[PDB]
Amino acid sequence: GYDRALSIFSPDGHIFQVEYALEAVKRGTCAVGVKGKNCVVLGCERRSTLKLQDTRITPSKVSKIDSHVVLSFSGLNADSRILIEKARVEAQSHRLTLEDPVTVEYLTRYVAGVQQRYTQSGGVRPFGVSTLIAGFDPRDDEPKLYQTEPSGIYSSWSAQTIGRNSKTVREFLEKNYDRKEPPATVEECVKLTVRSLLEVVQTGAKNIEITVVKPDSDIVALSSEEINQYVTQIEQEKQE
Amino acid sequence: DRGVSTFSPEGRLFQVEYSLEAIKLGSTAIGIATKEGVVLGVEKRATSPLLESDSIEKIVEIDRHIGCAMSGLTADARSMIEHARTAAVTHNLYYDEDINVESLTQSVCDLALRFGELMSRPFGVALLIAGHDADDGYQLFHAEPSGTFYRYNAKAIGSGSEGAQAELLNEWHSSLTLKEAELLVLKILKQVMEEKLDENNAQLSCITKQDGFKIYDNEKTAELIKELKEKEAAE
Amino acid sequence: TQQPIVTGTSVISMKYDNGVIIAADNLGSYGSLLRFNGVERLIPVGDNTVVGISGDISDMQHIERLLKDLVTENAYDNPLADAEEALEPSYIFEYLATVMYQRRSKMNPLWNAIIVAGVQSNGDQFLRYVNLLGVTYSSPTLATGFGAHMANPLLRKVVDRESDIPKTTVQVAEEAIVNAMRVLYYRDARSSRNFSLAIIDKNTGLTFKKNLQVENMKWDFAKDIKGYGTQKI
Amino acid sequence: TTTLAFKFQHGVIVAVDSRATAGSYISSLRMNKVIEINPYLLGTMSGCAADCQYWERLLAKECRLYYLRNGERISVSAASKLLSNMMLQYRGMGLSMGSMICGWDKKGPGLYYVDDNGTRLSGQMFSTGSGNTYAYGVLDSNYKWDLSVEDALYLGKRSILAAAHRDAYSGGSVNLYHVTEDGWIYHGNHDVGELFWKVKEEEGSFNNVIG
Amino acid sequence: MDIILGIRVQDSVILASSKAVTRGISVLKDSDDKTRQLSPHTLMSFAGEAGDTVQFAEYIQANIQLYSIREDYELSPQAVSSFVRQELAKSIRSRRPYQVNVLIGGYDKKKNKPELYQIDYLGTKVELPYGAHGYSGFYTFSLLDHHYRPDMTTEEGLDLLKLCVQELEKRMPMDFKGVIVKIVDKDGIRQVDDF
Amino acid sequence: GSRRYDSRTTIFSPEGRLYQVEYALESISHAGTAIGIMASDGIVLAAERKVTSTLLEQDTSTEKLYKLNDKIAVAVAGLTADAEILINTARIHAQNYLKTYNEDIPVEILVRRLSDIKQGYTQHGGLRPFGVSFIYAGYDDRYGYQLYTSNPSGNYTGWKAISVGANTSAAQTLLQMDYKDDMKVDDAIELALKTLSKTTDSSALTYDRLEFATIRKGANDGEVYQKIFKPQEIKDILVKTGIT
Amino acid sequence: NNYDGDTVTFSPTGRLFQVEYALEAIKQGSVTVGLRSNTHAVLVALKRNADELSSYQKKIIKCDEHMGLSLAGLAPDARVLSNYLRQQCNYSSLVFNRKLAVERAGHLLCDKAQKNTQSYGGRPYGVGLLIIGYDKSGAHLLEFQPSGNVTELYGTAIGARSQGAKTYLERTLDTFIKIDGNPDELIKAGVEAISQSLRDESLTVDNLSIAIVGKDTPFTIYDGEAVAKYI
Amino acid sequence: QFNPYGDNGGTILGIAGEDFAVLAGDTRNITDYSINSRYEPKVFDCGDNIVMSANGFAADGDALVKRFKNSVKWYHFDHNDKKLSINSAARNIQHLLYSRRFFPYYVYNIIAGLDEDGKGAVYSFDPVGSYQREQCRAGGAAASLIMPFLDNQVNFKNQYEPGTNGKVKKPLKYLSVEEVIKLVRDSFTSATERHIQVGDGLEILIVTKDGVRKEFYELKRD
Ligand SMILES: *[C@@](C)(CO)[C@](*)(O)[C@H](Cc1ccccc1)NC(=O)[C@H](Cc1ccc(OC)cc1)NC(=O)[C@H](C)NC(=O)CN1CCOCC1
Ligand SMILES: [Mg+2]
Repeated sequence: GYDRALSIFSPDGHIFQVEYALEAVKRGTCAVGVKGKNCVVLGCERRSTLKLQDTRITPSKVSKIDSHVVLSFSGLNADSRILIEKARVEAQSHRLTLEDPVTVEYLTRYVAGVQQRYTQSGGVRPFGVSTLIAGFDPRDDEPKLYQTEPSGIYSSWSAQTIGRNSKTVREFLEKNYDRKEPPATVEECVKLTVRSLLEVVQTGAKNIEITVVKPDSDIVALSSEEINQYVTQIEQEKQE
Repeated sequence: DRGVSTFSPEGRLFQVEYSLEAIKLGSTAIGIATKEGVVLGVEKRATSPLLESDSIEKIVEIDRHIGCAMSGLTADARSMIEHARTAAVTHNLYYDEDINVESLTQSVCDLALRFGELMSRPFGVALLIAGHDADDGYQLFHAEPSGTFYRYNAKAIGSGSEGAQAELLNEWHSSLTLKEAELLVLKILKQVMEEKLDENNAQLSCITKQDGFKIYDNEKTAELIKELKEKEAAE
Repeated sequence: TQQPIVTGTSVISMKYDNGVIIAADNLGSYGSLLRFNGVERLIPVGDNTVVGISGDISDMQHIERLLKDLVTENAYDNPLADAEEALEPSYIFEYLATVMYQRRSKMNPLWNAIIVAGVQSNGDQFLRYVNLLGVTYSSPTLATGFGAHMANPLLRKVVDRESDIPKTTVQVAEEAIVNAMRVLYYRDARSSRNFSLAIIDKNTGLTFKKNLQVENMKWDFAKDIKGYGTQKI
Repeated sequence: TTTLAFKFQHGVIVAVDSRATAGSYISSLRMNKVIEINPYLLGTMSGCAADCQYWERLLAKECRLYYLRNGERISVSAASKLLSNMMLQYRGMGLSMGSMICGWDKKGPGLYYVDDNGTRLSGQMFSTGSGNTYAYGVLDSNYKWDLSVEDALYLGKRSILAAAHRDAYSGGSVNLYHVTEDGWIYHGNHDVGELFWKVKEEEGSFNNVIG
Repeated sequence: MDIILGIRVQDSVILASSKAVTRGISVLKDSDDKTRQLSPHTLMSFAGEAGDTVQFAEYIQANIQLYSIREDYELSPQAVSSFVRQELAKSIRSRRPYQVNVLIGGYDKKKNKPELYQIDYLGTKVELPYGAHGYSGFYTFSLLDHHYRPDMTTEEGLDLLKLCVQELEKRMPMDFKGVIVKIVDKDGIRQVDDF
Repeated sequence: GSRRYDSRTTIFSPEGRLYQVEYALESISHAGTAIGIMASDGIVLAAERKVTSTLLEQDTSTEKLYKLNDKIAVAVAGLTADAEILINTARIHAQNYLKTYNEDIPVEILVRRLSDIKQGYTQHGGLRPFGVSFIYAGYDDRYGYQLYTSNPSGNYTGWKAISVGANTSAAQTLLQMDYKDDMKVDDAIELALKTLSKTTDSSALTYDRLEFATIRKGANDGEVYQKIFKPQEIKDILVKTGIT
Repeated sequence: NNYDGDTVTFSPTGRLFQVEYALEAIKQGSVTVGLRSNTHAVLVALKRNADELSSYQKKIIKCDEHMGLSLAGLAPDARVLSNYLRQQCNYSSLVFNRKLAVERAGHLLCDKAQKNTQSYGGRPYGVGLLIIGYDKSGAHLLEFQPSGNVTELYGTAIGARSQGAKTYLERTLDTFIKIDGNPDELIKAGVEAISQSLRDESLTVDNLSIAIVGKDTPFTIYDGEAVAKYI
Repeated sequence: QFNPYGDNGGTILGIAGEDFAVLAGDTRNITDYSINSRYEPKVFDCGDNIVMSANGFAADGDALVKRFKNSVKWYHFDHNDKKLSINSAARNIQHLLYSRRFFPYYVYNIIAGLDEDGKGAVYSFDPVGSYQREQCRAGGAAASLIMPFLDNQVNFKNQYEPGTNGKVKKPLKYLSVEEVIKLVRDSFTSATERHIQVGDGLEILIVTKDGVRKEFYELKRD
């Protein structure tokens, strides 16, 4: 078998293949995660260089791993399918051997472990993907939002963004998101998520996708018109 | 290119030496061993204020009598910890007893040089393994990716290590109490950290014979920080 | 799992004051057929050990080759092969015992019963048994098959316990072994008159005697025996 | 063997005998048929002693690893399932094990029956071993959810006594346990010889026996 | 385990499964649910060798739930039954076959039709208006042959099912401790708590 | 040892791109243009054969359009040999699905499977990727008529109208201009041929330089028919639309 | 230069640079001394610490009741090789009821190290070993190099500044070989030998490590206050 | 058909004192009606103040002892010459036996020594690895003959105090090493009389804090 060590240390103590995988994430479309008091919202950029697209059948950016957990990403699209598939298999495997669904923290830890394994295994390259994993643990009303990256490190975030121009939207979130008082309702949480994407997106038309996840496996994706109403209200307040 | 298990003209493994450079970039971790227990403390170093700092888990339980702190590429440490925990519990299954701290450390270090063309590269993380057993008492070990481990009375690893190690050189003596050690770790962490030390960006832990391995609450650490500030202002 | 085809019967042995004696007949039976009359079942290893084998002859020939190969292998990179690092009876036995037990554990045994007789470096007598099951034991007298039932009782009259060994001379021990071989020829239906005998002494070394015969046999009383009860003529 | 275990208002009772046989020969008068897996988890043993000890002690390893990985105690449901999955690997190979996994977790008190076939059953009351039929008789007629800790301990103790008397392959002594939300509590070793005579006099039962 | 019945009526599928579990000469449980929900509109009941039944059922359940998540779509009862049959037909020539018989009751939301599939441990699949495994059919099929109509209501299906259980309780030597009944229709799966 | 000669086909550039995927895409850009257009009542597949000869046997030839099953077809752009390896795998997957579930495979599931195979060659194994881009035209009862594309990266996307191969930039602009949602198959046929006629590097677009196919519910009642156009039938539709 | 990228490449002068670089790792290692008489064999090792808070890295490893070694270079490689020796010593005992000859132990180490020098992908061992033992032919001392070369000697030393101790033993050859039936005097000669390799630092209680094996003496290691007698 | 198992007879006995422990066994080795050896040692000093005897099929018994002795050696290597406690040895042996759950070591095993508090300890094993700490245990051919005698004369079972008539038990007073050895010798002398596989000799290994001591006694040779 092909055993060649592709991810190796350089004289300055860097693993370039892992760092170049982060550059693939930088190229990917922007993804954002914001957790409110009783919900989590996942926002995703859709680049409008591709029109004549069939939005019914085109792979959506946010993927359900189980009925109570979702996963969005930034980076190589093909790579993300492999992580999602593995995550979905592990979710059913956990339910089967332990009789409880996975915690969001556990699912994150697994996906991050898969990414890490691909940084010190022979013959393979790292995943060019960073993920945002969100949801609610079984019989728990506390929101969960985690981030992973090609190196395999993971952590919990009150709010986070990844992908292209993520530096700008993180700047926005850092000054706009208050920890002492997070978005109390779904509306406030979605509004803050759309606002953050409008710093980067371009047009607020079909370029913004929003997915709201509430406790007890209550997950819904907003439509174009519903999002467009947020886009309208934000700019009308801005004209002042 | 060149082999992964290649020797340099000086007689060192290139990859092992390069992994040591990655560990120098890691966040600071300090360990101090006393006759009343071993203290382990780390710099959390959150990359952003929105990152929930309590999810940063750089101090970890291996067994009830063994704890572990890490510095460097912390993702690499997960499989090491998993092996450590398995080794510790498996020995308890085979021998109906706690495993020696040295034997546990040796088992972890046996993974280190299992790389080639087994895993494709050495680990990019160093570990401070602290614990207690009946034979050799309170112990602190430093486990490197070279497969070597040294026992230490006190040790610092990470970006502020040589500055911290010089400080530990002067401060450590064989009659330190647990409380004195706690304040000493906090003092040296505060010295080498970029940001101002508080209960949210730094974490303490200890291992004692009675209570075993315990990670300190943020409320408990906050009091020890306030106790430190007052005793430094006392002269 | 197999069945033994061509077989060798009893191997008998005993300790005496300065060494050990071992003997076995020269027959290779094929069931009730006395097929092969020139089979050597005592196999010397160096000048300090003799291995006596009973049971399946094809498996015996296999063991004979392992031992021959063992000597070759021991001499490799060994300047003291004919001195301090020569093969000892205890080494040769433990090797065979390891092989026998491994083979039974794979359910494919060497269908044999083996007695290793020899003298160690320090002059101590060595005598130990091992069989197809990997079962091992030591005694002042040892015998396989029929020998265990008929020979041991006769040999144990000479050396009944450990303290009787220094009191037993080589002449007495050989006499007892030779008598036992005669008794086995009288009573074992798969035995032969011709046999081999080996003496391993700590002073006089290895003496290997071939083409021995059972002699001084009593048959004359047969002429008087008539019928099975009431018959007079 | 006779073993039993049942849930009630104040947790779960666990009572076992201590006899071990090798045919008609009583090989052991006092064998521990309960395993302490963790302060909140117990396991009973019936069938092949070696199989029971090995696999349940291996379950404890796996339950312990669960705590280290997740920083939290394993559920009774998950522990029982891990054990059942082990039995399922050695499917048809000839293992003989019948055990009840008793404990307290976030759902409250938990009790699962698990055997060599891989069967895994949740329930209020179980009894395993050669003398289970005798134990069930006493349990079914006297069991309530509203039992006091004192009366519940006696029921399990009395139920084992019933089996030890009639079943030739049950006896020796009675080991009692009581599982609470603060963990399990050992309630001693009780010799059946002494216990029988005591119960006979105090209760008035076993009238047909002379003493 | 012992008795599992199934009946497909006008607008639903009804599955009835015994509650008893026996080890040796003792009945360990009299409230056992011999069924698994594979999807919101698909239910599978099972009977066979101890242990194998639940493992197989749970293994199927996991596979169908995995499919549902991957495609964000519910497989038709027909598609699920074919998947199950293949797994059993694969199993029968294995080193150690899974000795499990199943009934699959599902409501096809596309066709707006209830569907009942009977599959034995060999992988023998048949779509039926009513079905059973083991000896259950010997006692019950004569009643079903007589009383069954395809335009029956769910309530009429339950009454006919009661008659089948009563006949089983009269003429079977074994005490199966009654049955748990579940209904599968357009609105999903629900359990009849009084039977 | 052998390391010396390893090109390392599965690595990132400093910019975070996969070298071999990018170079494979460069190869595909020289391949004959293939176009797919989805209408309300069917799908059109049109593709240009590369500089042919008069002595090529066209009626028995197939380099662009392939049948995966009765409901799904593909247009190829890139190395034909590479494409046939993948096509045969896709045909097998469709039959495996049919055997397992007793239902025809949904279009996206087949597309995802092939795209996942392509992805594997970019992440592990040390082999070169497949130098192929597909346009998938198919029908199932969930989403109806569907167009997809996949490329050597293993990434796939859904489309109303799309082109692969040469001059896709020009071709996509022309399709984006004239395409409308209420369009029908006969109109889509005309759009596809007109787009090829303007983007082609050849002097003129003729029947012998084209492969053409439609997927229509224009089959007697609720069912779907695949039509791989014969040389004479391509010649007729060229006259009908007014190109020759 | 161009021929030191891997172990599978000879240089134009017939040299194996990767092996030579592995040999260099031994020279960086701390000094250790080996010597023997006709009755006993002794190892003396200068242990090295990381700093004042750290412990002193152990240098001596036991392989059997009658055999053991001291290391200089990569300590993990010594663990791998000593583990192999333990197994081979043990295979000899279990199968042949025979204590493994020291000379044969050297031959086994040689052959194990050699395979790493001729194959692609692997690397040579980065450690030197001094094996002492007492077998049926008396006391023995071996020197192991990771090139594969194993040498039987009366006395030797390896590590940094080992040339000083080696010269001393070369002078003392006729004296220490005759030290029969006196373990303490043989150790003294070893401690005096290793002292010729010291600079700046001297032999302290947690610095010094000594091992001995002999006629009626199992392989035993002395550390801590057990070696204060010899300081 | 090949039968990989055999029966070499023999009988063993382990008794735990207050600060000592004994492990005794006869020295007779047999097959069917033949005597193989009148003196074939069966109880072994395994190091770390532990003694062990594997009774039943001698080939499996020798193999197990050999492997445990080896396990002790590697326990020293791997854990800095730490002493293997009797409870740790017992658990280790369980795993040695269960390695062959499906092709067992056909032996009943007993080990003896001192626990970590200095008190006497005996552990008992079945062929597949079930074990338990005990005060008194006989194993092998004549186990059924000896155990009832020990229940009576060591644990004072069915013995009550005169005058009370069954109301007050005989108090469980501790036994000395000299008293235990008397019960051991009488156990084997009685077993020799009524069991054909028991005889020839008796070898006892006594374990104290001072070490492991041996005692040998002749038995009837018929
Ligand atoms: C009662 C006493 C039924 O006899 C219990 O089920 C009891 C349960 C138990 C649990 C843990 C610890 C001790 C006792 N079971 C036994 O005592 C058990 C009975 C039994 C034997 C064999 C079986 O099939 C494999 C099933 C049940 N007895 C034993 O396990 C005895 C102590 N040991 C053996 O039988 C060992 N075998 C192994 C092969 O060699 C022959 C002896
Ligand atoms: Mg007798």
